[PDB]
Amino acid sequence: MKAVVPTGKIYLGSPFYSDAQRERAAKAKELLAKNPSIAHVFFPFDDGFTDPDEKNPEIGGIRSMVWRDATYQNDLTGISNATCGVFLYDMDQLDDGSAFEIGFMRAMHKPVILVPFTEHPEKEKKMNLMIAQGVTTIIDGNTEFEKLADYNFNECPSNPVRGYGIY
Amino acid sequence: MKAVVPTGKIYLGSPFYSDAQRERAAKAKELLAKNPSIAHVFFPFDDGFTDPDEKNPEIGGIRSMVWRDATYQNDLTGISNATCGVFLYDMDQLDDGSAFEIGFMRAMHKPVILVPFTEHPEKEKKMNLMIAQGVTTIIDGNTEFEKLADYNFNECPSNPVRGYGIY
Amino acid sequence: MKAVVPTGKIYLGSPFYSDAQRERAAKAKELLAKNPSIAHVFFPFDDGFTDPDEKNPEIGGIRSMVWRDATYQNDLTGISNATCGVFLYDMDQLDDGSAFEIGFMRAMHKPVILVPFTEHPEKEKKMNLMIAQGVTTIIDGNTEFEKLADYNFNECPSNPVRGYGIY
Amino acid sequence: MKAVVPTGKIYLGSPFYSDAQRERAAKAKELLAKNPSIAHVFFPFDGFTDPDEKPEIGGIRSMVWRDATYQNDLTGISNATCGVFLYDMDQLDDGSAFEIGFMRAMHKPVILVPFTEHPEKEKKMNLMIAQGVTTIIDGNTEFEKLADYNFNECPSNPVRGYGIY
Amino acid sequence: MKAVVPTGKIYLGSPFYSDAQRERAAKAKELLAKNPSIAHVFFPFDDGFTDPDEKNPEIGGIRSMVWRDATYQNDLTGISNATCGVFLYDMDQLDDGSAFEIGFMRAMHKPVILVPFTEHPEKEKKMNLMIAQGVTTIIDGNTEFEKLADYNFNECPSNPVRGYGIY
Amino acid sequence: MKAVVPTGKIYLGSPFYSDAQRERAAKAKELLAKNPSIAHVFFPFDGFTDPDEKPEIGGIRSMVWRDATYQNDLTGISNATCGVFLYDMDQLDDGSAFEIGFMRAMHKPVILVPFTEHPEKEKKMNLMIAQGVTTIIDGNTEFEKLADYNFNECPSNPVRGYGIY
Ligand SMILES: Nc1ncnc2c1ncn2[C@H]1C[C@H](O)[C@@H](CO)O1
Ligand SMILES: Nc1ncnc2c1ncn2[C@H]1C[C@H](O)[C@@H](CO)O1
Ligand SMILES: Nc1ncnc2c1ncn2[C@H]1C[C@H](O)[C@@H](CO)O1
Ligand SMILES: Nc1ncnc2c1ncn2[C@H]1C[C@H](O)[C@@H](CO)O1
Ligand SMILES: Nc1ncnc2c1ncn2[C@H]1C[C@H](O)[C@@H](CO)O1
Ligand SMILES: Nc1ncnc2c1ncn2[C@H]1C[C@H](O)[C@@H](CO)O1
Repeated sequence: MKAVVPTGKIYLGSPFYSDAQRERAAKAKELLAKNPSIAHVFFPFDDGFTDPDEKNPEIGGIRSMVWRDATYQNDLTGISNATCGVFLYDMDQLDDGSAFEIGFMRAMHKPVILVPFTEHPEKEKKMNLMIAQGVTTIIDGNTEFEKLADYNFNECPSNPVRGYGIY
Repeated sequence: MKAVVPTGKIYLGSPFYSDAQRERAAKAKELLAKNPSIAHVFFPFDDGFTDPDEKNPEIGGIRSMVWRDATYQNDLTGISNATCGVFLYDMDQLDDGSAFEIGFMRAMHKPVILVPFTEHPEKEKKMNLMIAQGVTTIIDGNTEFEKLADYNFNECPSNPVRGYGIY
Repeated sequence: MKAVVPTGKIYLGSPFYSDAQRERAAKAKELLAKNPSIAHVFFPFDDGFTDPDEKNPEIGGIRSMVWRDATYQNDLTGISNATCGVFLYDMDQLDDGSAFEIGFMRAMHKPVILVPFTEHPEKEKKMNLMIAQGVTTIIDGNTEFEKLADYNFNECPSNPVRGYGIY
Repeated sequence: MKAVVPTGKIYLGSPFYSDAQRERAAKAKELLAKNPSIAHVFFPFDGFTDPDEKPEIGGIRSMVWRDATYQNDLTGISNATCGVFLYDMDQLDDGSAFEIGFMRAMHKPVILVPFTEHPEKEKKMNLMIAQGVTTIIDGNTEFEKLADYNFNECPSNPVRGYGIY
Repeated sequence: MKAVVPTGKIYLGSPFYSDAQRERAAKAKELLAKNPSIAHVFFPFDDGFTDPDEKNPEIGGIRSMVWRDATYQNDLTGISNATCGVFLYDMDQLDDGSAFEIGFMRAMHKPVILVPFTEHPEKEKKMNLMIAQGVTTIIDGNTEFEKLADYNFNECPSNPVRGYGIY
Repeated sequence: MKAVVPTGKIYLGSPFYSDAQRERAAKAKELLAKNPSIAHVFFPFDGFTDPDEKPEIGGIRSMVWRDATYQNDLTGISNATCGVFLYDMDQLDDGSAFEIGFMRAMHKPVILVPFTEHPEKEKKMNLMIAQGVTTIIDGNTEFEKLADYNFNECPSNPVRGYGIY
């Protein structure tokens, strides 16, 4: 039913560093910030943990166990606090980090909104079975990205993946 | 202690095929609506999923796998987002769907408010052990229905089932 | 693939107040006993807890909180130790204890084998959505009871519920 | 990242026996009460009454009271988004430890707020508590950080500087 | 029912370093090794992880994050693999590590066997509510230590804590 | 610590598309088959048949087949005590990653067995995989360790030497 106050706590999962992926993330935030059902949105790449005991932090380099633990935990905490996950899923360059989080969230029985993106719309539509079945709601990033703004995150109505070939 | 904002998110479980069951649900919603500790209430039968590929869907009839998965997931999603469960539990015609849900919620360690209803208030009081022990708070539907309007859903104070024979 | 040793640990859930229910349980045990994939089977009604402080305990009567907690925990313990659930599910007199258990087990992501029994094989086939979608494998009790003797409990191959109307 | 509404739901776990512990809990509540990221705080000692219990604190309690009270706490843990533990380093509270392990098994964040009146002793911590806790806020030197900590996201802060037994 | 092969996988939780505590642990192993229902016993202090990148490992000293992570995980893994936990619980010098594991295991719905030990049998019998309620079976270390040898770990029958004052 | 009977129940997760992947899975099975600590190994590709599916691999599959097959895998994960993932570092398999995250959320141990045919590229790993996995066994240089690894206790071996993106 209608919520008395915003209840949606979003874990915004998404790959980063890549030009198009950052743009998607940025646009996702705007859209979500426009959603009245959202009480909070957590994006893993926003703020980060700084290990004072880490000389020259190499983004993409080895990285200390403390930073790794703290960063990984910040994400698990976001997943823990969240009521649902929204994943800007790159269908051209699959991100195992995001896939990991999708699996983790489904094991917690939390709803997962898949927002698939492809720069090759002409190519065959295929999806790993685990993603196609694990995801509870799909919102095409290429055609329905805007929906993230209207989607009722207080209840996260499901929408099973369909139309994708499965290997 | 006193909450700054309503935090109770209720998964209102209930059978919904008899007139009496739906009337209780209606009444439950009204009472819950008057509780200042509630941020949101989810009732499984309020919306529903529509499978476009499902021709002439009938209730009680063979449903498409897609509709089944979508609908079942909407309930698990409601359970996941909820902080507690409130079950309008029909003691005369046991509902296995509600029982399944109570079990699911308890496995998740979530408090479960049982609200038993019987059209035979004078008959023997017996309850299955799993329900009697599984529920954390009991509010008699026959004589205490109305406290749903005042119960503190921010903390869901416990009230063990007592006075029922166990078989 | 082929297991070096039986690994299937079955939580055999079942009502156990009618003669027909206990006869199915008896039969189920015998069949399960012949399955080489089974390492262990737990039946909730086999042993039992005795509360010394409980004077003249009667079945269906008011039981001590200690007995209730001990007995309920023995079942949750059985569910925890089990790799899968096998429910001799009475379709004529729905058992909420079994339903609660099926829900509990599924919340734990454990496979659940439903073995439906009805004294009216010719009547309508209807099942609650939560049970129909919650169970992972269905083995008709009326006509396929005996495959419990051969089912591979090391892997519990899935067999979705189909052919039942959903209400 | 900025919350539209406070979402932090705190389970304030803590021993409530010595006067010192009672004082810490009192302060914590006051401090948490000023944190704008908190929507609710649950303190287990703010109880259930067994109408059939003819009862002495520390005495034999009825199983009903025991069940109801234990559940009230698990319920608080279930509803909570994170745990804040006024952790007595001098008189170890196994109840609090239990709850910490419980919360972590649920993958929830745990903010450890240790207290020690014996600075003279080597700062040591059980491995399980050291690795289980996700954020540490020294109760003797950083107690006040509870009024500002962002419980909407519970930023991690691994335990360090503590010898592990 | 009777298991076809040993099914009990024990997570043997216990404090260490202390003279009496090591002795208890040593005796526990002997007793358990004599139990036909046990398939495996994991004791956290037996073998350990060696961090090649750890200069002079100080047992009780700071210790690297890698060692801490690996060691902590070895314990969580033992808890994960185990079907039940057996805790040699020191009532004189409370161990929060053990209490942590008890809470962790109960959250996973696994049975927990408490084996309390005290060197001051004359002192008041008291137990924290969380331990007294969380534990599913108590076997007095001081009087029934031997039972660990007969206890059926394939089913872990419960035995609620009683007789202990609760603060 | 010595098991009375093998208790290791392995969920052998892995892509099964390229011939190289098919070869690795084939070897892994053979290797695991010699490990005395293993009681059972589950390989998802060893399938369900939808009698109502009139079916092409890679094509649109019926929802029944999808559900049954996906569940067969979750069932394998549920029954498993640990996961062994023939992790293709060249062509990332999101299915395997999903399963790894799923298993860790269940607190189960995950043995990562990475494979790369491009040693020339900087050994890098997504943080989630690097921190999620509990034990790593290089598939290109330690593949054989699978026949000796003690799956009864799955000893930890944190991921190191991998740049984290
Ligand atoms: N370095 C990192 N800092 C924070 N979060 C990270 C990092 N690497 C992976 N993740 C998680 C969050 C994304 O949803 C997904 C990106 O692959 O997995
Ligand atoms: N057809 C259905 N649509 C939506 N929810 C349903 C359905 N059947 C069962 N349920 C769940 C929700 C109720 O709490 C309870 C009713 O038995 O179990
Ligand atoms: N009195 C009882 N003793 C032991 N187990 C019991 C009891 N009542 C319900 N159960 C559980 C086990 C069955 O699978 C199912 C029977 O309804 O729920
Ligand atoms: N008597 C009690 N009433 C309510 N909660 C209690 C009690 N004893 C222990 N606890 C729980 C809550 C604390 O966080 C911690 C205190 O040891 O464990
Ligand atoms: N240093 C350690 N190595 C291995 N396991 C450890 C360590 N410290 C605590 N534990 C866990 C296991 C015990 O059951 C309990 C002892 O407090 O908590
Ligand atoms: N078509 C399929 N049949 C069975 N299992 C499958 C399928 N696709 C993905 N999986 C799961 C199992 C693998 O570990 C991993 C392969 O990507 O994810």
